[PDB]
Amino acid sequence: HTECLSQVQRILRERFCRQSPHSNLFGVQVQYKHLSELLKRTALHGESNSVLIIGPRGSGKTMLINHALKELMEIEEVSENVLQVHLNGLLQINDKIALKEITRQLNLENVVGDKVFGSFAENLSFLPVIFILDEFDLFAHHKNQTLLYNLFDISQSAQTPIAVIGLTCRLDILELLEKRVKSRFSHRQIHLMNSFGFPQYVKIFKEQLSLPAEFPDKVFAEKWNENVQYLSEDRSVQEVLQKHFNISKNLRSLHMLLMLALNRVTASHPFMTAVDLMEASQLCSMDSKANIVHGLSVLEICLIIAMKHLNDIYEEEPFNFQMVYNEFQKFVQRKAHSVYNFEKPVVMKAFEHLQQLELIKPMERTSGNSQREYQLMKLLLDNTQIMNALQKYPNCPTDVRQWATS
Amino acid sequence: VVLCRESQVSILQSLFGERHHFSFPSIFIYGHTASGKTYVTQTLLKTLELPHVFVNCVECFTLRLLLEQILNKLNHLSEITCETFNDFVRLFKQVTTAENLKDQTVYIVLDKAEYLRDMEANLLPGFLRLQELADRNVTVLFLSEIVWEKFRPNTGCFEPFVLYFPDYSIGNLQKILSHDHPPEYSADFYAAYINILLGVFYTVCRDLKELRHLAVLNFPKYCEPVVKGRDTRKLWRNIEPHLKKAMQTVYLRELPYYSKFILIAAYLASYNPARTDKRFFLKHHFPLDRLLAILYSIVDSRVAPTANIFSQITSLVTLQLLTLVGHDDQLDGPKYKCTVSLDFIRAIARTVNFDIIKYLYDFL
Amino acid sequence: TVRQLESMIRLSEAMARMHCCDEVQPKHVKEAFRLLNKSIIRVETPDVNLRLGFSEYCRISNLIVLHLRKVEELKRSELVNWYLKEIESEIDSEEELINKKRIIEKVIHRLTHYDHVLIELTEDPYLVVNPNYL
Ligand SMILES: Nc1ncnc2c1ncn2[C@@H]1O[C@H](COP(=O)(O)OP(=O)(O)OP(O)(O)=S)[C@@H](O)[C@H]1O
Ligand SMILES: Nc1ncnc2c1ncn2[C@@H]1O[C@H](COP(=O)(O)OP(=O)(O)OP(O)(O)=S)[C@@H](O)[C@H]1O
Ligand SMILES: [Mg+2]
Ligand SMILES: [Mg+2]
Repeated sequence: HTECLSQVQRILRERFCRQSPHSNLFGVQVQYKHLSELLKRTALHGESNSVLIIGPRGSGKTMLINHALKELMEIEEVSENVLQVHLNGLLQINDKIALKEITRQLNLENVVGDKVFGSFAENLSFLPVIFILDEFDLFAHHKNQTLLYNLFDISQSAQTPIAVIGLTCRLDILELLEKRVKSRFSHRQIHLMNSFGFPQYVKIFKEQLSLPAEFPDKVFAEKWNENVQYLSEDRSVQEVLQKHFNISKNLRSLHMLLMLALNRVTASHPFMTAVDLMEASQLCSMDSKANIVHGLSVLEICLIIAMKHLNDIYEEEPFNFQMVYNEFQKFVQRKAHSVYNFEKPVVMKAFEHLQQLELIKPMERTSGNSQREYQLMKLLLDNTQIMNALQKYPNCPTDVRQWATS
Repeated sequence: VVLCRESQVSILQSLFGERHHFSFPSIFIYGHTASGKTYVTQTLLKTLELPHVFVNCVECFTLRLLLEQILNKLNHLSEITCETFNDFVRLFKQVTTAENLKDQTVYIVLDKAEYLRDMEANLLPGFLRLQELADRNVTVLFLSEIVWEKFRPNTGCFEPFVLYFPDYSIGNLQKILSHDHPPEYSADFYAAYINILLGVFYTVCRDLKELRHLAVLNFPKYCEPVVKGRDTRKLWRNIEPHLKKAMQTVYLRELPYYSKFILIAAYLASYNPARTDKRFFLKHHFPLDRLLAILYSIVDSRVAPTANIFSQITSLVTLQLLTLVGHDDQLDGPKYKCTVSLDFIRAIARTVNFDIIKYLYDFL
Repeated sequence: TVRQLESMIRLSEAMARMHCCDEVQPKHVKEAFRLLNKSIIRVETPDVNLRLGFSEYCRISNLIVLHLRKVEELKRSELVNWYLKEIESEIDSEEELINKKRIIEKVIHRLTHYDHVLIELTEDPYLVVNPNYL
């Protein structure tokens, strides 16, 4: 009953949100085998190597390293001799901070010293330790790439064994390095691509939403497996998966969609439904611009229609407030006695509000020399978007609609 | 209390689950100005009695102030000063080990997040992936009016869950406005007030705060006629002109002699091309010298070049009526522009008995 | 200029001659005023949602606003009854009467809830004119 739902909710939330390690690996057998073999070579012997892993963000770059480390550290007492250092390009943005983090992680601050002294020969002269470098591309943007060059030098030296691992999303990481470090860099690269077909993606989805064998209740787990297997071949679920697979093959988006689907699981509906997946996909695939347009007012709609008319008459040219005001006046003057008797300040405030929502952006920004009036403004919307949004507008009057059609 | 807000409340309650449970690393909430994001989120957090820190991005205009305020408020919930993001992460790991912070989700409420993209490049990616770095059951919320499309960094980061707060309607606004009726009169009286007010001003003013402010301002004149002695026609007839007078300001809430001539000459110089200058001033057929020549032409009396006119020029520059364009060190070829509205210059011309329209080349 | 005034007088005289009336009436002047005003003219006005023409829509709106403003110095059913009394000279069948009832109900509802020119005040609600319609 309720306890089983709470437990399965906790387990799946841990699986998706925190991305807890799992024994299941997809299409990465050769890459993981190579990486584990080289890690074992670097650990059981004094040899040093340098490897870079390239892949799109959200493709489980960290998972391969974590699984390999969990597999190989606990082999023998080598982990006692093995030391690991983790560096992220976001937290450590300066070489001083990187050096401080390296010293603190090694518990050598007592040996090296506590003060802010810039000397690093305490470690350099003394220098198996493994290095993990998250966002390796950021380190290449430092002033002189001193840390990377020193790491490559000590890797190429015959003093101590050092393993260097870097993570990069850019495919041009080879040209972001200087000639010296590129020459001293051992050209070991591993590429993480989603090289699998749609049926394999369906298998991945079926396995991911499958309860583990360690769940207490076994008959409920078997019924859940039957439900997910039955939901696997449903053509609506397949259509949603096909759409999301056409959009992107990254597993992070699939995890997000599965998490959002599981949110609508209550006591009255212990097992999911294809309509739940349809609702989740619909919620995940809405455009923000149309939503913003829907929440506007009548005056803003009229101003936007005038803006579209300006863009149509003057092909791809900027504009200001005065022309828009003049042609809005033209529109309200052609009509005999429509209730739109508004003064200048309210229209000016409406234009300011529209500019605040960042639907209109200035060109070659300057202030003081040019007022808000007589300022070159441009629209950031498409005509078809305006037509579609106006079609779904709840209470659009006939007059403004016909003006828009004109 | 919240009215007509039950779908989002239920969604958030389902998302939160239990205290020991985990949740999304980042949720991005966007909506309109009067959507009530702050009200709804803070009322929900107070009702659920959860550990939450409320932070204003505007007040914390510096990174050190932001981090120190967050850490100090968290410590008060459970002096500390930090300078760098890595030190902040380490201290956050140190401070979150409290028993009250052991098996509970930590919520960091941020509002007016539109300024975060202008603070630092890596601050937003660091905040987005806080749950991975800290690994301490931490959730961060965002409140903004700009869509997520403009918050995306160039390198790409962990995508937050996007959420939208629904826009209000006639019935929704009427319910909200009629909830807080004055106790000194009937509910139907205030309901009729809200009805007529909505029928008048919904076309332009959809802001709940502004419409409520207008109602508060105009209610005493609504209630005067009945005090003077349920007459709908009487009330509407007595009250209609005041409503028209009020709608004139929805969002709104004597120079010296030679100064007027300087101002009109500056306007003429700004809005008249130089090619037509002699056509308007030469008896037979912008830089400072052009202004001087035009001023000498306009004034019927011979004006001496006393330093006081230069002082008037500089004072007019100070009063933001004339804008200096050229370099400040270049006070031999200065450039000026006039920022006075056409109606203002027409009004000031009338008090002088001068017809500026006859000299404006654009109108001719 | 005065030439247009003479043309207006001639148009009024032509309207008077058309109807075989020995005297000129202001209705001719009102008819000619539109034709003098229109200038640029489209091929055909688009339909308005059963569809009704834009000119007829404006005609109904003008008539109803004029009557309400005149009465200011009403009720929904009473105003509908007046309209049916006034349009009696044109309807010749029951089907036309029910069609006119449908049209007037739709027009009143549309003006109340979309154009905001008519304001409802609390089955027979009072109707008042938005004070900014001329
Ligand atoms: N071959 C794989 N085997 C198992 N899980 C995978 C695999 N590839 C991707 N994933 C999953 O994809 C999800 C998203 O990957 P992430 O771990 O967020 O990306 P990452 O490895 O952290 O890389 P970055 O650049 O640091 S964000 C995780 O839940 C992984 O478990
Ligand atoms: N759903 C609601 N129920 C009840 N009162 C509401 C609701 N939404 C807004 N209000 C009231 O309207 C006031 C103004 O709304 P705000 O909270 O300022 O809007 P907002 O969405 O927070 O936008 P910002 O961030 O302040 S610019 C609130 O202080 C509440 O008193
Ligand atoms: Mg990672
Ligand atoms: Mg707020």
